[PDB]
Amino acid sequence: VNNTKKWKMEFDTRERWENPLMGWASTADPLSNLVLTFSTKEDAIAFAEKNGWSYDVEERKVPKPKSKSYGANFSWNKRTRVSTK
Amino acid sequence: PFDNTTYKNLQHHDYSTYTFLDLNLDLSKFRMPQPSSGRESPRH
Repeated sequence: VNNTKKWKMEFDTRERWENPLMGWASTADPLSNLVLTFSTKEDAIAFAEKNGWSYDVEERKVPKPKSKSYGANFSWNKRTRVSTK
Repeated sequence: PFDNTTYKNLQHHDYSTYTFLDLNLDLSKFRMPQPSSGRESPRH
């Protein structure tokens, strides 16, 4: 999960087309590889507003806390018995 | 008379392949009713 720690700013992907000579991916987008790293959401929003970029923000999706019990694998009367191990 | 010279466990010379399971079938009538988990299996 170490790649889910920081905020990122990317841009909308523009056209990539086939190079007629070699088949390479040609682009005319200068911002196609620009990925910026931010510690918080507000730093990224301030940097986008400072540069006149129209932005959209997705909230951080954290995994919710799970209830883990190894003994639940071997319950007396619940469906959470494992059939194998 | 006290005997300490013969091996008294000579019954297992006459055990067949279904001796254990026929003994379990004989013992099935002596036993208490089993407890229930309330469902037919953990996949029910």
